[PDB]
Amino acid sequence: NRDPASDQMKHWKEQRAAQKPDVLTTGGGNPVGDKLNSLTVGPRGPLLVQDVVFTDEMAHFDRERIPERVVHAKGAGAFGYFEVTHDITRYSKAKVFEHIGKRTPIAVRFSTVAGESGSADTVRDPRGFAVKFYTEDGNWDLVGNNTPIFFIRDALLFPSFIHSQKRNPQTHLKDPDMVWDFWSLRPESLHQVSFLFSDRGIPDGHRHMNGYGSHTFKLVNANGEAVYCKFHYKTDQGIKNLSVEDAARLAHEDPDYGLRDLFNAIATGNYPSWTLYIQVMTFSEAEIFPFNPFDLTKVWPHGDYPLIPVGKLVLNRNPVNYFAEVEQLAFDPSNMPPGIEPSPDKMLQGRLFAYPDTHRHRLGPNYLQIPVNCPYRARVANYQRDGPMCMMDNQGGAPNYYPNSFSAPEHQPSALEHRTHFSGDVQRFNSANDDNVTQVRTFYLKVLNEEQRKRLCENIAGHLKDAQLFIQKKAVKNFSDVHPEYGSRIQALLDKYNE
Amino acid sequence: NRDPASDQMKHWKEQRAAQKPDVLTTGGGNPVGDKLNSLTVGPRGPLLVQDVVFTDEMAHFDRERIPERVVHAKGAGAFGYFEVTHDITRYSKAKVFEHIGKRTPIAVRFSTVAGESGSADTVRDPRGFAVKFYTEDGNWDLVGNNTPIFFIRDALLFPSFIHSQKRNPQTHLKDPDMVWDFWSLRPESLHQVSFLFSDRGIPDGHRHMNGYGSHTFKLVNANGEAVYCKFHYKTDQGIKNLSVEDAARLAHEDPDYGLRDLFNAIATGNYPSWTLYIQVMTFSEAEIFPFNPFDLTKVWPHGDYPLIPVGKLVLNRNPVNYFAEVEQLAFDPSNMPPGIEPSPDKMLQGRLFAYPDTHRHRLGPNYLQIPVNCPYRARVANYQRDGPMCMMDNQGGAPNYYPNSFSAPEHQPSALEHRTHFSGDVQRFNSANDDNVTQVRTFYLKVLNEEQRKRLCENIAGHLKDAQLFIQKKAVKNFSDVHPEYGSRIQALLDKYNE
Amino acid sequence: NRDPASDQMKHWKEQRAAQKPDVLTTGGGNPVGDKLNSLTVGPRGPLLVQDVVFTDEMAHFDRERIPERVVHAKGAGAFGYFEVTHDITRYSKAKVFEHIGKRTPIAVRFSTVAGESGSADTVRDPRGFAVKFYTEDGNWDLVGNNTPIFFIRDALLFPSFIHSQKRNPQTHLKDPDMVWDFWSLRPESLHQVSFLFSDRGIPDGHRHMNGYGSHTFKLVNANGEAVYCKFHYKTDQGIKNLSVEDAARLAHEDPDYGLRDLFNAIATGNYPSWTLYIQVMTFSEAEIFPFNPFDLTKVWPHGDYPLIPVGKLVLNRNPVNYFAEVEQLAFDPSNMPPGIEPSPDKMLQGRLFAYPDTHRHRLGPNYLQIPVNCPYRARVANYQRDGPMCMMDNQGGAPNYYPNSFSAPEHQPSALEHRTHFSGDVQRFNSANDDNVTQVRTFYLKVLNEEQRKRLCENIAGHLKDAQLFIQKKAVKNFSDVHPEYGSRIQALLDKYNE
Amino acid sequence: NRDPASDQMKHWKEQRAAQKPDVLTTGGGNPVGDKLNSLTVGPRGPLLVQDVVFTDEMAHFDRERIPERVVHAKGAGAFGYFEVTHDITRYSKAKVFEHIGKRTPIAVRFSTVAGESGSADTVRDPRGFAVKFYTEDGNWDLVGNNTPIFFIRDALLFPSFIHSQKRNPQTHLKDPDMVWDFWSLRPESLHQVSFLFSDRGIPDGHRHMNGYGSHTFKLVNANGEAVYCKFHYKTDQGIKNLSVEDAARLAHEDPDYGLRDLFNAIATGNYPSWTLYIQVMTFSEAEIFPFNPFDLTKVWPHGDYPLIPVGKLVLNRNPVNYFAEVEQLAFDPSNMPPGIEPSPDKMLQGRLFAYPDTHRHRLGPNYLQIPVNCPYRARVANYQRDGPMCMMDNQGGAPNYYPNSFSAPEHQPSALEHRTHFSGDVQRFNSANDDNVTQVRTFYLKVLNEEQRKRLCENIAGHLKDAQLFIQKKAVKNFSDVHPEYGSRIQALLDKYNE
Ligand code: HEM
Repeated sequence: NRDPASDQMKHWKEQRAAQKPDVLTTGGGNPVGDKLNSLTVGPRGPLLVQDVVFTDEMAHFDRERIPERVVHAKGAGAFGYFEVTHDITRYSKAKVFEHIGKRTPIAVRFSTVAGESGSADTVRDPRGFAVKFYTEDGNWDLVGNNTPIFFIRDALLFPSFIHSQKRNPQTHLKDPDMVWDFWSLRPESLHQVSFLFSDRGIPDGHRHMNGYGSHTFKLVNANGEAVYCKFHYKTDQGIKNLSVEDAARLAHEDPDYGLRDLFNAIATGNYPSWTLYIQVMTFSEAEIFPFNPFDLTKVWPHGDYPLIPVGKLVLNRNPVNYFAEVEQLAFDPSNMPPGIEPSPDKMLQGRLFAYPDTHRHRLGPNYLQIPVNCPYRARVANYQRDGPMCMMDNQGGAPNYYPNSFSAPEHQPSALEHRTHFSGDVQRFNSANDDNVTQVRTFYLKVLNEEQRKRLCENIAGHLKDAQLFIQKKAVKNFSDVHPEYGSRIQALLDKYNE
Repeated sequence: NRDPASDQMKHWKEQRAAQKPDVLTTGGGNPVGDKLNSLTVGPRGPLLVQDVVFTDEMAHFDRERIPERVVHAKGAGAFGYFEVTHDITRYSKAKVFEHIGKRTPIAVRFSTVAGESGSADTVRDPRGFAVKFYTEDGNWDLVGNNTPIFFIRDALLFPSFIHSQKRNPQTHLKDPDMVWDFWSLRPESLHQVSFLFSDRGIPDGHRHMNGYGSHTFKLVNANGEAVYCKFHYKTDQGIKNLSVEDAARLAHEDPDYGLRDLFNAIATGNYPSWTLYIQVMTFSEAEIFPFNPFDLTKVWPHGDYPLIPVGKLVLNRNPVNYFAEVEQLAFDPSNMPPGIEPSPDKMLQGRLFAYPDTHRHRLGPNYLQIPVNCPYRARVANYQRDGPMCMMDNQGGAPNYYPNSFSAPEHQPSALEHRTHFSGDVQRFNSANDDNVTQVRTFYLKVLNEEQRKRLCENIAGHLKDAQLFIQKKAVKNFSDVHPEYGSRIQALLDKYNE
Repeated sequence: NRDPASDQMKHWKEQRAAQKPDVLTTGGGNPVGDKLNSLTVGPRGPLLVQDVVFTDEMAHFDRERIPERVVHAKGAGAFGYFEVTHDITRYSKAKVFEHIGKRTPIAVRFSTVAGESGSADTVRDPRGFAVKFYTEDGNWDLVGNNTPIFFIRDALLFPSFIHSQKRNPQTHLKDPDMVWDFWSLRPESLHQVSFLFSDRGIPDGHRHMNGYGSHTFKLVNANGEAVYCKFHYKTDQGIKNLSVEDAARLAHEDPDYGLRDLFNAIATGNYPSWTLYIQVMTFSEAEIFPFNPFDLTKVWPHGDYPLIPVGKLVLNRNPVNYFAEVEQLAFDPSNMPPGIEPSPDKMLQGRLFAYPDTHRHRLGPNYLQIPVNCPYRARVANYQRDGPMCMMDNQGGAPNYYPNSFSAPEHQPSALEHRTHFSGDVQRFNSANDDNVTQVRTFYLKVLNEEQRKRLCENIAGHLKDAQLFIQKKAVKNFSDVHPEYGSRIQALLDKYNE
Repeated sequence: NRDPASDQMKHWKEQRAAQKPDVLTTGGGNPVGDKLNSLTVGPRGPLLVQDVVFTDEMAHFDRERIPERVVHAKGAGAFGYFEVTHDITRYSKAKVFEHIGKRTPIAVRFSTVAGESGSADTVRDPRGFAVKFYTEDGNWDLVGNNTPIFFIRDALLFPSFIHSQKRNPQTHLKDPDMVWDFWSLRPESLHQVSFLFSDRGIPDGHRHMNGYGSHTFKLVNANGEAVYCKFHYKTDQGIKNLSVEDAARLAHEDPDYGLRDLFNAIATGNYPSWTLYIQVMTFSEAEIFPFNPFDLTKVWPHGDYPLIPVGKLVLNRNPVNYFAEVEQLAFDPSNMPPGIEPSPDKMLQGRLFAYPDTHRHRLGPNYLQIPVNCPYRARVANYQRDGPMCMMDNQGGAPNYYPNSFSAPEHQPSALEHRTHFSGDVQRFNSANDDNVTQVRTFYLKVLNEEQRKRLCENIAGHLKDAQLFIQKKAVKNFSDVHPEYGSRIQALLDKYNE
């Protein structure tokens, strides 16, 4: 035989075996006599408007496509569960961490960042690793990546960053001038750029990569006491990457390498797993941290803030219909149940708005009613009504204003957010200089060895060689600030490339 | 006490025993701690983006509205059943007519025509009377009106006719010049105009008016023999009309008079019903009919084509949530099950295209997936997939191309359409002069009495009086062609009006 | 001849006189041969898909409607100019106030609140009075009402209040229980309710009422000094209202009363104008104001904060096409040029988000590209691109990321917002008990005269009578809390109504 | 210094000499003070909703994407002109052919078929070659391909065909079982499958392939006489194809090979051109053609129906903004000016409906208002109005109903469609067995040589080898019907591949 993925139809047919074909109908449920020949006057005559079989089917075909995700368009999904294995109730009261052995269903979507829906999986790019927890207190979406950090630290630079990574607005071609002019002008990108151009830049499928929340988050316990945290979910299959050589080969031999790998792993029973950890920081410590605790361009040293086990994530089910279950999947960082709150991270703050907003556009106003997006483990009861494609019963005839004297849904005091104190002027504080090299120099010296640093520079130079000399100069100058050797090596490569 | 419509909330309240009210949540199912006070920095400080309770609720409120129907925007709905009382299987093989006593659930929506969603019920205008039969062979939508005829007989004049009935493109005001310039210029409208301005122009609610399929349709039997027909559903409540004075009064007194009437009636167990009849014309008869059997401005004389009893239409269930079950209702004339087909009526032909089209716009590509529009009494299976707001399971992993060797849905030759022969050039044949008066004269002097011919001419003059003199002149000419008296009478009234 | 509005087409034909009427075409610009008859095979044959003239027209007709505004759906628009008459330069550096006599084009839309698109103009309800200033520093949208205050003072309560003012979720009928239960439970609305049921409750058209920014705003001068302010625009044609009985008759005789009045006033050269004033309050004063200066339910006493003249608002141009210039008009309170900023008013803060949001839904992502919404006196230059229905050149080939070394647009520090210092815990502060009767007492006793007080209570009782008894009790209990005579006078009339 | 495409930004920067950079504004035209830092309370405080610069920008970024084309999603565009070189006014009265030398502006888009927006250009697949002619009689869209024929001859199988060529609905992977099951079940696909797997399957860029209307169309002269025709635009650059190995190389090295090649060619002054010809068939010859002349799987032998020269197509201008000028480009086969009409081709008949339909979904109801889609060389004037994103003036205050007595646009008899007669039963005539091998045999034996037949069979086997054996067998059967050796040679390859 061949892989399970390849036998998808063969298997569907087999699953039906005995049963005979169902009757083919129009969208309105009308049986059709012949869906292979159009209705005309005479065998060589005109098509009739009276052929509603044709119109019904073609019209739907004409409307199959929806906008792809503005970012992370190319992805793959699966479903499974989360199981608590350690008690962290001292930090969070979230019913999802409620007690060891507690399992909560989950939905996951892996993806690249820049490429469109037709792009290849095995290419250098960060990797999305979004997890949706269907908890009793509604859904909790942990929208992380395969890296604990990011290129920028203020949401205002996000649209620009993404544009620099995508296509030139006139030629529609990738543009090295755009990529590096941006990166060279914004030195804060050094930390994640180093990671991206390291071996971890091209993971071997979605099962051999780590997942992180990246953002500092806030956990609150049953006492009302809070602590800041970081979510870490390490791959139990272990880290494994593709050489720049195999990745290019797979890019054309099988652009859906990641998708195929995941589906087959699950179909064969080789369920992928991750171990979820959290490193905790107290407000006292946060106020002492040598760096901005909420600066997305920085990590919390494992030595000072050890990883603590929380539970395990297992994907043991492939989607049945990809469009309905994966393409329409929607993760909102703002989706947080009692016990988990956001931090002041400027990037996370912006994401609180961005996701539901883009989901209302890409999917629709009632996108939370799409099966895979419904918090089906909780009871949605509120004063929201109508909107296009209003499914279910739209909460029936329940009073639609609050407060009301007719017993409609009520407050839940115990669900109040944790109160924190803040003081300062309301202004746009520049964070462009919040130390852009310190942690990068260490990544470059302690995280990577001599051979890894070797590839790191070859990959950077291989891409940067296409940018204008003045951009290469600014670019090199930045790497040099991190460490003189960092810049010198790349400059050496560029001198050769520039021949 | 008060009527049931007024105690809607009182009943919702008392029908929940002492049941503890539900927990107020976000669209994502997250419990809300306080949804009466926004999140700010200090008692008099600015609002935070972090307040996702606010954004989640406001963003949905911001998207509650959807485009109202392009016509028939103001209406009311109710649900019930259809019940066969006579065997007409000799004429049609449609499963809905299967056997005596067979019941099929129906959905109904009554409406005015020109007024927008905020308009008054008690106004002069035809009345939409659409019936959706959820049959085993899919949904059958009989999209009728409270009149057996219409103003025009070609779909190309429909948007123009509707534009003339609505608002002036610049002032946004009703424009008697547009109304009468169009009717005067197109005399085929005489018949229905005569009906509209007679007492039946303003029914007393929806329960006291008849329903008509209006168009000539085609019924096919098991033997494959065909015949043409007209559907008639007479009110078992009796014909009742509102006086011009009472209607004007109710316009401001109760703009939703029809809504209330229907809801309270069903709420008090006073279920309105209609008796469905059909007229039958053989193909032979159609070849010799003195008029075009498919001319929408003509009725079939009951003296040659008597009403044939079929079944009963009963409404005994009010909607629970109006937006979900009524505003979202979509009737498509093209939704016809085996045994019922369209005739060459040009207006009907046009409608085969228009309804599904506007629904894909007004509601969305997958509107047939909205609960009320779903053919839940049939098994929908085809090769259509995806589209925005895709609920269900999108037919899982079933093969999506036809034909296929994997046991997916198969068409069924039993559902093939009856075959009619046609010969002719592909041209735009004129129908503007297909006898515009013959049947109108008989309606004026043979169908109406003097007591109401007086009322007919008054109503017409009361409206026509505001169009320019040249428009009135022409309009009067048409009324004269029907009958010199008809014209003269109207002219006299106008003469007094013009002072 | 009749009134201008009535002669709209007559006048269109006249200005066209002598000109050969344009060739009618498809949306694609192809000339049409006969748009009055469909293409069929034979006179009484089937309609052809080949009839693309029919489809092009019918498909656009089927897509004519867009969702109506979620609130303020029924309205009227006009255009004109804003003229600076006085110098408020020491307060605001905004270019629109630059020099005495300076003219800035304006767009204005008047409207009711609860009624949908087809509702009547002359009904009890607040009046929208939105003004868009097309300034060199971009558009400034002063989205005002005919009242200085509002029913609530926290945005979270807005969707509920509107829900209570519209239709019952099941019956689709107006529901006094919903209306008064909400008002009963939230007494902060007493001030606006009192204003709403006074004679001002039903203005004689839009030309005889004042406008107000309602909210407290912030003005900043060239030196960086800020003050808080209130915007008031009083009518130059004087306050004039319709009696309950007069408004009621007009409701059915001319539901577009306001529309007609405005169009005719302008068409006949009787341009309506308003004088814009501001009240100023220094930061020191806001600090000692008897109430929360940012509470939308409070006004600023004229004796302590005199109206300071600013300029004139003149409407001298009617819309040419209503849908394009009025239905499509979008006002965003967040559209504020340098020199004008928001205050901490919680309601206003919520509005900063809501309008752009609903506009992207109702109109589309690029609604600011619709002519009437375009800041045509400014040069839009930024890093935003694409989106559905992208017009113009989408900023051509300009670098689309910021920062960049290719001279694309640059931010301007002078446009930086004014820095205010805020301190406090981050939480949901209860504002439900922020003095709900003080100014209402003054309103009832000092502002109104026995004559007015009389029918103010009769207006209230006439509507509150339909609510359930327990609701009437609490409502009266809130009026008595204002002034015993207020609540007692209501009770007397109620007792009577309950026969 | 590099290729023009690579220097896009450099050239733009240089094009703005010393001109000062524009001021950065919000969508509403308000200058932005600092677009690089968000508005927060203190340097490490929360984000404020008051930051309307952020929300304005992010909200638009969140809405950048629109559905990609259901098919032909990956493509490139350019602009230029059409020039008449020969006189064919004896066949067509279309203004575009009016006289020798006559120049008419054109827009062109090249594309692949199955791949999504991120897919590679150098892949085996047919190639789209749509040409939009902006004529005075409106736009004429000749939506062609790089092949004169297609896989199927009835539109009802188009959605299925495209589905079979796309991703598996469950695994989201290309599925050879789907591809070959469909093809093996529909042998009519043999002709185009043979052209597809030949050298032609992978042209070298877009400048080295021919164009074809594929369908048989109808031309009508000034005397009302009509002939059927075929459109052919041969590349003046000459046919040039990519080796299977070089295609897989560019597939990963430059997924945008075709995009780059075209832009550079035009940028460097090396304008690509095509010579336009027509094949003509009288109605008499049509009656005697050995095959259905309207059969899309058939070509008209050049020996019997010689190519007649008409003019040249030249592309001399690159788009400035790709999204606005190419991504939003909409071609409707139904856009045909007088003198050019459709034939009875069942496939073309379906396309008359599908394109404007999908465009109203992908782009919007008023997509014909997007600049690149407007028929700017004509005057659009009709009775269509409103719709979302209505630009310009919506035809102002012009009467909106037809007919009318107010001088609004009038139809033109000279534009009536040609008259053709048809007689026959209205039914679904089976065309599945309309000779599926005769011309395919001629192609395999006469058009190709041994060298080419060898590659053809290798290419087919290379893909077919991955489908199930039963599918392989049925597929080989069909090839054997074309020619015993055709099938045998492939079988030989298969046996090898099958291990
Ligand atoms: C200023 C900050 C950011 C903004 C405004 C932003 C915006 C977006 C948007 C608009 C989408 C598309 C959502 C959809 O269409 O469903 C997206 C997807 C995604 N983003 Fe971000 N993002 C930001 C930072 C990040 C960071 C730091 C991470 C990781 C912690 C992240 C991980 C992802 C992932 C994995 C997805 C794909 C989710 C899926 O598979 O459905 N984003 N982002």
